[PDB]
This record gives sequence, C-alpha cells and structure tokens, in this order.
Amino acid sequence: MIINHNLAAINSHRVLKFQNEEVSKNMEKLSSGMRINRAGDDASGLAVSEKMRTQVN
Amino acid sequence: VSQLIDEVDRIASQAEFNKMNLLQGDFARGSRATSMWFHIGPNMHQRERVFIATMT
Repeated sequence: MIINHNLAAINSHRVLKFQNEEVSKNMEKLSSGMRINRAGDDASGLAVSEKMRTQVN
Repeated sequence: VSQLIDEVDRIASQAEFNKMNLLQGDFARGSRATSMWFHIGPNMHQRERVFIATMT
C-alpha cells in the first residue's frame, strides 16, 4: 500500500477539525447564554435584537 | 375627558413594534399602505394574513 501519504488520516483530521470548530462555537454559545454572540450567526436577528433593546431601555 | 382622550390618540399613534406602527390601521382590512403576513411554513406560499383595524 501507499505509505508516503495516509489518506484516511487526512480525512479524519479534516472532519475532526471541523467538529472542533463546531464544538467551540457551541461552547461559546453556552458560556454567553446568548444565541447571537458574534455577527453572522443571524444578521437580521442581531439588528432586530439591538433595535428592541434600544426600545426596551 | 380631553386630557385622557389625548393619550388615547397617543397610544394610537405611538403603539409600535420593530419600526412598525400597528394601531394606525396600516394592516387593516381595506388598508392599501401595507399588508402583514406570517410565513408559518417551510416551503413556498405557506403564509398567512393578520388584520389589525384602525384604533385612532
């Protein structure tokens, strides 16, 4: 078999890295207690939330 | 009566939502200005209409 490149290892590492990104996003979501932490999660939702926060204050 | 009819008009012209005035009648039955819809489904024209009459 080909030993110069472990092709299964590369794919598993790719999947693991994206899983780690997802779990980090979920961990930050848990820690903040807020669904929309950064921009891009829901732009319209974030804008509406900011407007309603101003209205509430 | 005048003093507490004035604030009735105040609620009518100021009852608001996310940059939408509600009780002015913009979402009435015969209103032409705009129409209010709720997309309550996951595909195509799965919408619904909600009517709010004038309250001035």
